[PDB]
Amino acid sequence: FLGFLLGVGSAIASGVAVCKVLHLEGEVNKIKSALLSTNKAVVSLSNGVSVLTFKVLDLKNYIDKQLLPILNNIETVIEFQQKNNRLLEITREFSVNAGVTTPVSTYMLTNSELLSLINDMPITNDQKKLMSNNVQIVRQQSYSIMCIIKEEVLAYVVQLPLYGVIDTPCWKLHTSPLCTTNTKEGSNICLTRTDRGWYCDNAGSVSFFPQAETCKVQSNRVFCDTMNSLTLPSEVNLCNVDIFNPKYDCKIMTSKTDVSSSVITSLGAIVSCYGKTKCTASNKNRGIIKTFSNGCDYVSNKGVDTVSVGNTLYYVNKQEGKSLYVKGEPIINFYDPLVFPSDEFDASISQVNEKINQSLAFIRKSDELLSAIGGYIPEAPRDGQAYVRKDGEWVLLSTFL
Amino acid sequence: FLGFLLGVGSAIASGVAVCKVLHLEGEVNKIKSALLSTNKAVVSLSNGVSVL
Amino acid sequence: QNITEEFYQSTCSAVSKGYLSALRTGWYTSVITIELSNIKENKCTDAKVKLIKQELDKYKNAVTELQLLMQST
Amino acid sequence: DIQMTQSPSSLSASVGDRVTITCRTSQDVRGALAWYQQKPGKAPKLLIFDASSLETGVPSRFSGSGSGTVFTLTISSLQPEDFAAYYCQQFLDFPFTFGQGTRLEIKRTVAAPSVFIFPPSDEQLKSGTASVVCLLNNFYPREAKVQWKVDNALQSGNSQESVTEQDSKDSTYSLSSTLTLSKADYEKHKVYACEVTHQGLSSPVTKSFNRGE
Amino acid sequence: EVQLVESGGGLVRPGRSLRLSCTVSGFSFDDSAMSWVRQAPGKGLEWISFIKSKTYGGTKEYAASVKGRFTISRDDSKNIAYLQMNSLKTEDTAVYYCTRGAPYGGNSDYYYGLDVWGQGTTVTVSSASTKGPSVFPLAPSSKSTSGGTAALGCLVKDYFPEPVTVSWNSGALTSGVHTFPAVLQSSGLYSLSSVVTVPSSSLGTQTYICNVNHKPSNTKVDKKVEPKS
Ligand SMILES: *[C@@H]1O[C@H](CO)[C@@H](O[C@@H]2O[C@H](CO)[C@@H](O[C@@H]3O[C@H](CO)[C@@H](O)[C@H](O[C@H]4O[C@H](CO)[C@@H](O)[C@H](O)[C@@H]4O)[C@@H]3O)[C@H](O)[C@H]2NC(C)=O)[C@H](O)[C@H]1NC(C)=O
Repeated sequence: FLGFLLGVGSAIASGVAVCKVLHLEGEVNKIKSALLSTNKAVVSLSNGVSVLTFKVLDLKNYIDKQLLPILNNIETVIEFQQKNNRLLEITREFSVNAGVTTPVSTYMLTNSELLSLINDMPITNDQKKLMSNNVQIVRQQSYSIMCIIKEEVLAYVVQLPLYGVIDTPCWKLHTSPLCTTNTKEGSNICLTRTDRGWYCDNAGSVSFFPQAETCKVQSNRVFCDTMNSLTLPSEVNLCNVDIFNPKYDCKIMTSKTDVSSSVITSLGAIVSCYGKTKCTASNKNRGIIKTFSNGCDYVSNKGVDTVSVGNTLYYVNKQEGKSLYVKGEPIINFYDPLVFPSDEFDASISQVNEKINQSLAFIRKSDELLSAIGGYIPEAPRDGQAYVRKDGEWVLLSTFL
Repeated sequence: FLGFLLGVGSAIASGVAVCKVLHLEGEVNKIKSALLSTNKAVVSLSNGVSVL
Repeated sequence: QNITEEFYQSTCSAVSKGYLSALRTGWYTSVITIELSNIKENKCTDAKVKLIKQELDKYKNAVTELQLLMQST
Repeated sequence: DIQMTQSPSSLSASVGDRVTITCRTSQDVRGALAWYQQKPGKAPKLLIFDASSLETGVPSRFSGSGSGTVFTLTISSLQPEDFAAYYCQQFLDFPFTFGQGTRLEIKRTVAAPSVFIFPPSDEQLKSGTASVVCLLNNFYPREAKVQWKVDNALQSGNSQESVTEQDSKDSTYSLSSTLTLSKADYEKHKVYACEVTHQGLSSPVTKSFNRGE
Repeated sequence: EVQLVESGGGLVRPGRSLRLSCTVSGFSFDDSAMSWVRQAPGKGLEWISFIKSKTYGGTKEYAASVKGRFTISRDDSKNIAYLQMNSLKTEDTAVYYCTRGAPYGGNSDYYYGLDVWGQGTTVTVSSASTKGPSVFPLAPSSKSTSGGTAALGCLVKDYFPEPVTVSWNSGALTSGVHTFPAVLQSSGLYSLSSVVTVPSSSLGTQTYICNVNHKPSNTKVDKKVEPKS
């Protein structure tokens, strides 16, 4: 929702940095000589940076050794195909994706090879455990930049993620429009929290991810990306328990579009049922168990299987957990619909209150000057004769006598 | 254009529900015993919902 | 584990607490290599040689396509 | 009201066995069945709601199934903690009537009871009443039949039984049947007998005494 | 955190009145619905009453067994739920539990179970007065003790109300002791028996004394059990 407030970064900028280093003369030979004995090695390049190195396929020691003397049984044909197919598929994946592929496919790096790279990675055992149990997610957060094909090796860099922040508390915020419930059509006003998305504690502050679609979830673990995040103060959490706190100005979005919708949460469902829309919450055995009244309400997944709003049927998540309903007056009722700023996107609580004070200011001040600025006498008619003051008008003085 | 006015839903919620039902004990054996003869069958799970 | 959730009627919102972090903070680069063989041409009309020859053609065309791809970063 | 009927009322099983309790209803409750666990004296605990949905904090060995009229509660691998009482409850409409209940006991090898009889004390006879006590000590299973015979005439409507809980060490029961008579009625006859019938004994044992010895 | 404490039980004459009070602490009382379920001694669970939340009216639903006699109510101002018991019978003697009805969602007028349970309060309805017990020995025979292992005991008769503590030899004898549960007699008074198995060879020599302590009447009785004649 607030994804526009994020910055713009270059993702593979690090890998490309290593990539251009391999273009230098002799740099590839250091790797070829390091991997001449074993299949995995550590190489410190010219710029001093140390990188892991891996040889996954050796067609040289096959074509030049097992295949060349015949060219100088049928099984040898199939054996070649099995050895060559990977080189073909790696080629195909590159030739489409313009040299940069993500996620890293199994052809580019098998699970055994990826677990080997994680095992030799220079980080803690906790990170090794995390990356080893969630290799599918690590693949989705990794890149494969094709570098060089120099005499006589093929090379591509696999840009792997480093999880510097682990085991800190996270929480996901879901929001939905909060409108009034009048009978007239255009008479309602609406308000919605825009800060929805993922939040995680990080270095005494909070990392906020407005595009929760980019954060991947496995069990209760959340793999987010700091590149598309925001570093907010710790006080941001107050917006959930006290939206009108002065120490943090919570962001909202105003409108007049009272449409009915539903937001499926992790353990329940929010239903904003406005207008003549019929919204229900149903159970797979009992049937309809709740008919929502006009307004924004909530229903937990404890015993509910479906939630229907209008012509839309949502299936709620059947995850195990305790859901608590916190009572409270909808804050939209705290506003007067006659001075409510209805065109606000990048807004906040204080911006709306200040536009209301400003809109209210001009009326009380215009009345404070104009009412009454007619308590004074105007200018007499500007003709030749003189005019005296009588009642509310300028009487011709010549009438005396 | 008005895509922001839309709600937020979980797409795979139903399939994942059936998935969590399939983790239960004996649930897989009912399927393996049902398909021991033919390749296609209709099976009613523990919660009564019938699935292909 | 032990996951909770709260719904605030005052703001029409919900918070799903009880998750653990796994933030990607930095990058790590590793080099994967595939050693190739410098074969100039299939220097050689029975049944098995036809298959091995066109498979070598697949290999050479693959390295040629990778050479064209390498021409940009 | 909607009729609830649990089967069986009593169930004997060992640790690690797989047990299944059944709850039959009179109508289609639309999957509004609840399973509760009540240990003796303590408050019941909600185990299963809807049809198969598990309450938070309930182990994975508890399974709920069934639909319409027949509902089944299943315990996969029994543990010493699961031996208690289990009740089903309907939640279609009011009243939310409860089930019959199912006592879950520990299975043991058959043990014949030790039969004893105690005549009324002289201290009690001076007050006006007389209580003859028959004791069945340390037996299994629970079911046992006790008949009082006064001058070889079977009595009914004067005995009052009381049974102990399953022993936490040897898993045997103990029963005490008290025959209450008046001092005049007690001093009218001479032979008092307690006939015990139980599975472990091939023939019913009759322990008796005579007024005086 | 979540707690239901029912109070107000005890002794009450048949035909009198008694008001039970269930105090809720740990969650919002106004949003939740309360129910009363009792359990008679020796019998299963019996559903009694149910009061809905304020959101769904104030509808009190009773069971057939107590409809017209019992009345459920609630005071949201002090987070409490009452059960007014009028025209009490002897069958109403039971343990009364206070429960919370679980809505099918976060808030719904359809309930799937009884979420929270109180620990219960005991209600005894009997016309009988406070009375100490009479202890009589269940002595064996001095001529033909059977089996090698013999049993002897004490009969604690005619006392009110429950319960009594029975020990053997001031706490020294513990193995093989079975103090049976109390049984309510036709007179309205309780009566139990406490037996013990001892070797037959110790009957003529060893002294066995049962100690009965009855707190409601402050009665301590030590009865020595020895065989007849
Ligand atoms: C989330 O955290 C909870 C704790 O907050 C924790 O789950 C706990 O697991 C333990 C595992 O043993 C549970 O302990 C038992 O649960 C059974 C379930 O019926 C109870 O019957 C047990 O009670 C016994 O206590 C009596 C005392 O006299 C015994 O006589 C009798 O035999 C009873 O059986 C015992 O409590 C515990 O209940 C849960 N608690 C909760 C709140 O779930 C776990 O870390 C996380 N949950 C999960 C599902 O992983």
